[PDB]
Amino acid sequence: RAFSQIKDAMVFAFNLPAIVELGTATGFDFELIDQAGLGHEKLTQARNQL
Amino acid sequence: WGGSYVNDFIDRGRVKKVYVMSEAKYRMLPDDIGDWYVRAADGQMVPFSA
Repeated sequence: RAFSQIKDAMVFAFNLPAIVELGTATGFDFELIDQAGLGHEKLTQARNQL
Repeated sequence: WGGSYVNDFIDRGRVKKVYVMSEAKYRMLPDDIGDWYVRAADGQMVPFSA
């Protein structure tokens, strides 16, 4: 919190998980693939869509 | 008469090979080795049969 109230400088703080080197949060990890032609851009528009 | 691959261009985001070589029609029988000259140090174009 005390680090919110800071200039253009996102400054977070957080406690590391149990097993540093392991499967973190119950979250997900998704990966959007370029699967053809489509350049950076197209993927970006794609990414941004979703 | 034997291909040579200079280096790598890029095809829709997939690095690919690049090769210099003779159009088929100028490499098919021994009498074509008659077409290639080669610039000397005097700039005079000299031909193999030489």
